[PDB]
Amino acid sequence: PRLDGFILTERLGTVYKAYAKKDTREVVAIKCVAKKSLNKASVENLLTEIEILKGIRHPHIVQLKDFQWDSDNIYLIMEFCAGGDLSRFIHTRRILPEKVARVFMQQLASALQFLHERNISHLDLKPQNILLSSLEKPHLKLADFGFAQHMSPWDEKHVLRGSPLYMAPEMVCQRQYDARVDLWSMGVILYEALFGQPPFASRSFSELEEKIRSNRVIELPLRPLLSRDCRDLLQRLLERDPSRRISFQDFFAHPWVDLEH
Ligand SMILES: COc1cc(Nc2c(C#N)cnc3cc(OCCCN4CCN(C)CC4)c(OC)cc23)c(Cl)cc1Cl
Ligand SMILES: COc1cc(Nc2c(C#N)cnc3cc(OCCCN4CCN(C)CC4)c(OC)cc23)c(Cl)cc1Cl
Repeated sequence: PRLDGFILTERLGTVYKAYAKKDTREVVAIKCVAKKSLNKASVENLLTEIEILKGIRHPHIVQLKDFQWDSDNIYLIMEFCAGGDLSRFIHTRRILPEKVARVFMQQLASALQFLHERNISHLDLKPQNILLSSLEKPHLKLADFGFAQHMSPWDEKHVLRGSPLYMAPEMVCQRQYDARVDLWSMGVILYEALFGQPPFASRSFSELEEKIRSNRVIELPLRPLLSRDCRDLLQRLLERDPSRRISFQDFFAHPWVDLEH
């Protein structure tokens, strides 16, 4: 068995806020899923997610504190993030100034380098999956490892993974992909922070699909005005051909990011 060790206090969205019986200052968010709701596939994917999360600890990744179950449900017991999600942070400001976006991208890059060096791909990077430690001067943390996979540079995958407005175009267009899809998604996040919406925002799904399958190079809006190094990074992340896209190593070393310094 049963959900043990926690006092539930509030519905957050099903997700509950709770505190540990042994340390009442330790606050957690508990995601509750009905076993009825899950495929054979989905049971198998949930097990790979838990195995991925149990082995990692990083200041920019939401920590799995515990995993439990009873007769009817599974419970993912996560580090509580009091600042909400990056989606809301952006939308309530409309757009972020370049200087703010830069600090944010450097934090996200630290987490992506940690995962890449362990041959882990997240595969669903987006602002709704990035949580904030507080409302002002936040620390950003990666959430929702539900699509994450073990992937070294050798591995080629086929099953679609991620979210329509964030997915690298080779997933739809070529029906095969590799770890470099996550650099596309990082490009989308940065574009959304600076301009207010993903580059393929559309009135219908059919309109979005046309944009995904187009060969037209992405045109960065000319307002707001951004630094040359910002534009250079953006343009190289948002390359449609993964073989032409900026490398992981080159992304981590880019002067606008500069993860070593
Ligand atoms: C995306 O994926 C996942 C998301 C979650 N969900 C959360 C995790 C995690 N992880 C951590 N901390 C959370 C904190 C939350 O709210 C904080 C308070 C925000 N304010 C409330 C007051 N009003 C006025 C302004 C906004 C929260 O709220 C919905 C959900 C949280 C989980 Cl448990 C699992 C997965 Cl897979
Ligand atoms: C697998 O991956 C992805 C697939 C999609 N694609 C679509 C999603 C989704 N998702 C949802 N709904 C869609 C609806 C569509 O057509 C509706 C209009 C039908 N016709 C109108 C004209 N009359 C004569 C014939 C019928 C559609 O058409 C091409 C594509 C859709 C996207 Cl957008 C992204 C990702 Cl990642």
